Amino acid sequence: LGSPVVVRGWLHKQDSSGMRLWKRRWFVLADYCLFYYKDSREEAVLGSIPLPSYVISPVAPEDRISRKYSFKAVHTRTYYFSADTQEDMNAWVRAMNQAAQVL
Repeated sequence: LGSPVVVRGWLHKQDSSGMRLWKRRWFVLADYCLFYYKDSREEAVLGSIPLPSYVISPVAPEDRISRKYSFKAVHTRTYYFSADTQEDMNAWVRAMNQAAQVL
């Protein structure tokens, strides 16, 4: 990966299907995209989310997420994310919106 990185670290990503369980992955925001890995070795990339035209917004009322410090990226498909702290949630939403918002 020769891209410059905006931010890295742990987030919980809710699964699409199954029991919709929250998984802890290592996330890298680089080149206007989220890359997720098992861990911080950032060796084998599990998934990719190109962020342009995705709206990242906290705590979707109807979406009834029980877990705290949770936010969502909607493909204006939606992904649900959760940080360990309020500070992290804010840093991530800023970062993702900067990448997403192409005016």
